[PDB]
Amino acid sequence: DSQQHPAPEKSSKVSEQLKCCSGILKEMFAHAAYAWPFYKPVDVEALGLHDYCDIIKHPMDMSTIKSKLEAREYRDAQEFGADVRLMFSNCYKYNPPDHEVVAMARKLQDVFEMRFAKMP
Amino acid sequence: PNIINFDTSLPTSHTYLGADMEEFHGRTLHDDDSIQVIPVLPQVMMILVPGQTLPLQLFHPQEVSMVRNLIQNDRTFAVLAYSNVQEREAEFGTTAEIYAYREEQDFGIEIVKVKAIGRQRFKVLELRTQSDGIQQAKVQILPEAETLMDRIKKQLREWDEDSLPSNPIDFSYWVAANLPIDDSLRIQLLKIDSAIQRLRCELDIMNKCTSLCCKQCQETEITTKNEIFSLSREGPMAAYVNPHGYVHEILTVYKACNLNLIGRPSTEHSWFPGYAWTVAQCKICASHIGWKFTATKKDMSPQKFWGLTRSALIPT
Ligand SMILES: Cc1nnc2n1-c1ccc(-c3cnn(CCCCCCCN4CCC(c5cccc6c5CN([C@H]5CCC(=O)NC5=O)C6=O)CC4)c3)cc1C(c1ccc(Cl)cc1)=NC21CC1
Ligand SMILES: [Zn+2]
Repeated sequence: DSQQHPAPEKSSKVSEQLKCCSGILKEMFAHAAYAWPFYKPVDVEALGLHDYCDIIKHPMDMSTIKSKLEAREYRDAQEFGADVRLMFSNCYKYNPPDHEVVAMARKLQDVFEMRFAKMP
Repeated sequence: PNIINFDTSLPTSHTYLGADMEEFHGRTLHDDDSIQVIPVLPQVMMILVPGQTLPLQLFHPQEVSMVRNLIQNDRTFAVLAYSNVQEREAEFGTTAEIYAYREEQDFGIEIVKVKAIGRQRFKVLELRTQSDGIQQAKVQILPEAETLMDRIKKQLREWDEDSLPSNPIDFSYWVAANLPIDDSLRIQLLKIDSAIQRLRCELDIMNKCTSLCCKQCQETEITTKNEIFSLSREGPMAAYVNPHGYVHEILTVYKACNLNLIGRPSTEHSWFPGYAWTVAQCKICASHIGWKFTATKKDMSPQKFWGLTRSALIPT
């Protein structure tokens, strides 16, 4: 029940290869069928589930990743790919393998792995 | 085969895009063999036939600027027919006229949603890239059988159950747009200036028809020409646009095979009001062929009708 930092104020700023990551995010954001989960921060009171945040200490969502990509918070691409991978990994812990959400995430993770192999 | 409680007019109105749009009823028809300069849409790659309706949605700043100039001047833009989609090479095409326009500022980003109907066929003569990178094309307008319509209408009735136009040129285009054929045959029919030759070739093309499978793995037969039915006034194949801006040409069939349904039914952005969509994908390649539509009221006789994207199919 707390939003992750979308933009900082004291960090340095660099602009290299993060433009390519914006094209990757554009392919997943808009694929778009299963993007509406993991779009915005997971909402525990509306879902009724009062155990999600206790199971997953770190909250990562596509929109948070987008806001950090615009304020140039990331100085290295690795931190982004780690954050995207963390979003998928968290889903696989709370949800069982037969759940549809686990099937949705797999398709996105396949697209993400394909596009992140054309790094410049 | 079943009765229809659905209103064929509601899908044509395109309520999903909006409802309070400005309407232009003026019509402009250039003279045959005249030469004209027409700007082209940068993202469209479909092959439009005269009388077909194109729903559009544009986000990019260079694109809204062209639409605003078009409304002030003659409201006409060109949609080309490319032999290779990746390439920008084209030879023929059809003009499109905006009859509906709406501007919207969503979160500070200017949004235009327009609806246009194709008017006249043309031949590309030259295409230069504008200073803003939005190519303008110099083209030349191209000039343009009761027993024949009978045989076509007879066979068409065998495929599915006065909806068809009565005029010759109007009937030829209807068949060409709604036939389950390859886009190579669409270009060939467009190149045919006369209506008589076009109707005779449509009869030959429809008699020999093949089933459709998925384009990615080409291993699962999806549907046949006998399962086709028309849920809209335009016909079985009509064009609809998704919220992000990509236009889909959807084929409405009554039954399909080899497709698994993922998720729960939802009504958000439903191209057919009154119905809910569930994503369907191939059991081999998992290519997300189309969406299956489930009704929300028990009074609608077509409770379930499939909706397939033409882009993911290839005739066998
Ligand atoms: C993350 C996480 N991790 N675990 C969980 N979640 C979750 C998080 C959030 C939510 C949630 C619930 N509600 N909302 C509330 C958030 C809801 C956001 C809005 C969702 C609907 N809009 C997006 C999809 C649509 C769209 C988009 C792109 C293209 C096209 C279309 C439609 N479309 C076509 C389709 C065909 C057609 O006819 N027309 C079209 O336009 C397209 O071309 C547009 C409408 C969000 C649930 C979950 C779930 C979950 C998810 C799904 C399901 Cl079945 C079951 C459970 N499970 C958990 C708790 C364990
Ligand atoms: Zn397949």
